[PDB]
Amino acid sequence: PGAISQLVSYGAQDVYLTGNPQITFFKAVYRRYTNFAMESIQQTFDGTTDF
Amino acid sequence: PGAISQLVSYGAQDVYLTGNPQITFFKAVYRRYTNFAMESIQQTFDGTTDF
Amino acid sequence: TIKLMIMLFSYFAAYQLGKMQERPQSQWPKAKAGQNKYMVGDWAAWKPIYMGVLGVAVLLTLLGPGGVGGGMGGMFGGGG
Amino acid sequence: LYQDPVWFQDLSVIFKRPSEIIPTRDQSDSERINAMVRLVLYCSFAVALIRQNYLYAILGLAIIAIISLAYALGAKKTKSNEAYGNIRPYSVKRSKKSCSKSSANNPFSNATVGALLDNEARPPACSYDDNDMASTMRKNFNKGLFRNLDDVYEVENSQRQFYTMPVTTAAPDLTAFGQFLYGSKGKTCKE
Amino acid sequence: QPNGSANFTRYDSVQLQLTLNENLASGRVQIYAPNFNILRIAAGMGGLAF
Repeated sequence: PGAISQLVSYGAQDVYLTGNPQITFFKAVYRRYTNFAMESIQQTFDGTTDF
Repeated sequence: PGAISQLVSYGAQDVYLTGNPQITFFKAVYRRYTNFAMESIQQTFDGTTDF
Repeated sequence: TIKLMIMLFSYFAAYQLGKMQERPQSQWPKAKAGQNKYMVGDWAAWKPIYMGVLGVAVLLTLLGPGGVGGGMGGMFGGGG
Repeated sequence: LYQDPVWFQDLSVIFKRPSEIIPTRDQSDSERINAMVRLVLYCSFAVALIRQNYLYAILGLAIIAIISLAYALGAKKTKSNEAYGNIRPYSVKRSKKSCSKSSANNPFSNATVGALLDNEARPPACSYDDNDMASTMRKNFNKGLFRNLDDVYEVENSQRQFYTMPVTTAAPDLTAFGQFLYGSKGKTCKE
Repeated sequence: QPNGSANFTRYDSVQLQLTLNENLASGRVQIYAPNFNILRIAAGMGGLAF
């Protein structure tokens, strides 16, 4: 029944999707990233800022 | 102050995020690709094109 | 067999043009797309190494004049 | 920044790890001395084995000492193997590129005014990872500075602000930059 | 995929200053701050790691 039936009724046409697999969608892996942080910094205008 | 405060107040609860970095977000990487070009070419119908 | 054995080395000495060596500069690492391999350090695991590193840092600080202060007072000693 | 492969001189025990090199070619002077050491050791040991008098090995070791001592003492300090610009004509053989190592007065070798002091022509401060100068840099920065012992990945005493500037010589070496952006391409179609 | 974080665990004291408009009713400012932790599961045993 349910998902178990979908798992048990294994065929031939599905080997291309699940036989000798490389990935499990349900194993999260993330990369460690270089420490960085962002800041909004004001820059100023050289010359009049107008029309 | 600023990003410095965020970077400098380095703790323990961030080791698993930035220690021994694996990815630098600031290094763009792209892969070179197979040379190709695309063209729209008209094909014609064999037989009447009607209702 | 002196003349011969020395020449055997001489013939071989000439011949091995080239120089094999240990990889230079820096070694490199590969990054999984995020499925199918074990991280280098367990995420729970990473914090402990942080903690392990501290053992060394604190031990250095058991001698004030040898390094950096601690959380109170100070301590003295020396070697021999 | 210019990088070269790894080598070492006959001290330690390197004379066995890349074994079976006898005579010099396209090798550094230290590697050439190592190859001569290999020649002498194998020759003398083989001669001692052929004629079991146990003294040809002694003479081999003695001449090893002679060659190594000559190389150690007779080296000429007049080397200016500094690579920059378009030409490196001093030598084409394998050699260690000159580096301006970090110093107490200039922890990061930023060539602020040290260039005008004595060097005049100052070799570039080579890469952060070349010769373990990262440890020396950290030691020099942490000279006379106290830490609060709340940061074992020290960022609290403002490591990040300090760094090596992109150029560490008197001149930006614009020729190398231009060759980087615009290759010579050797003999081109117009020629 | 983590793209940066602020380790508030080392911010001994944090304050957020709001300059308010002149026409607001008395009420609440509800402040949310999604953060990171590690789900720590071993030998049948769970729990969330700090």
